[PDB]
Amino acid sequence: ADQLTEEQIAEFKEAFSLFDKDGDGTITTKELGTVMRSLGQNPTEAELQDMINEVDADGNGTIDFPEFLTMMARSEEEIREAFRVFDKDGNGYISAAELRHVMTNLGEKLTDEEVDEMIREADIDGDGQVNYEEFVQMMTA
Ligand SMILES: CN1CCN(CCCN2c3ccccc3Sc3ccc(C(F)(F)F)cc32)CC1
Ligand SMILES: [Ca+2]
Ligand SMILES: [Ca+2]
Ligand SMILES: [Ca+2]
Ligand SMILES: [Ca+2]
Repeated sequence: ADQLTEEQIAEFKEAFSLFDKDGDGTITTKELGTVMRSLGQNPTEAELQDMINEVDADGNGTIDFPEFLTMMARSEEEIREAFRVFDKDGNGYISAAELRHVMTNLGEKLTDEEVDEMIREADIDGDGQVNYEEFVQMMTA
C-alpha cells in the first residue's frame, strides 16, 4: 500500500469546509457553483449537476465528507487552466502573492507564514515561486 496519513485527513477537511460554506456537512450545487464563479469559471446548472453526481457515491444530491474524502485520494488540460488561475500576471510562475489572493477571494485567510509553507512544500528548484513543472508534479499526484 502507499498510504493516506492523518495529515491529509485533516487537510482535505479544510479543503472540505471551503466548498461547504454553510456548515451543513454537504456541498450542494449552489456551493460548487459559488466556488467556481469565484475561480474564474461560470458554469451552468447542469454542468454542476453533472459534476456532483460523478463524485457523489450515495446519489443523494449532495457530497458529504466521506465522498469528498474518497474522491480526493487514491488529468491535464484542466491543470493548464488551473495554472492560469493563480498566475494572474501570466508570466510563468506563481508567487506567494498570487497563491494568497486566490485564496482570500476564495474565502481562506492565511497568515503571512502559510503561503510560504505552501509554496515551499510544492517548490522544487528552490527560488520561492511555483513554475509549470512544479505545479504539474505536485498535482500529477
Ligand atoms: C509531491 N508533492 C507534495 C506536496 N506538494 C505540496 C503542494 C502545495 N500546494 C500549492 C503550491 C503552489 C501553488 C498552489 C498550491 S495549492 C495547495 C493547496 C493546499 C496545500 C496545503 F494545504 F497542503 F498546504 C498545498 C498546496 C506538492 C507536490
Ligand atoms: Ca453546505
Ligand atoms: Ca453524497
Ligand atoms: Ca505570475
Ligand atoms: Ca520554484
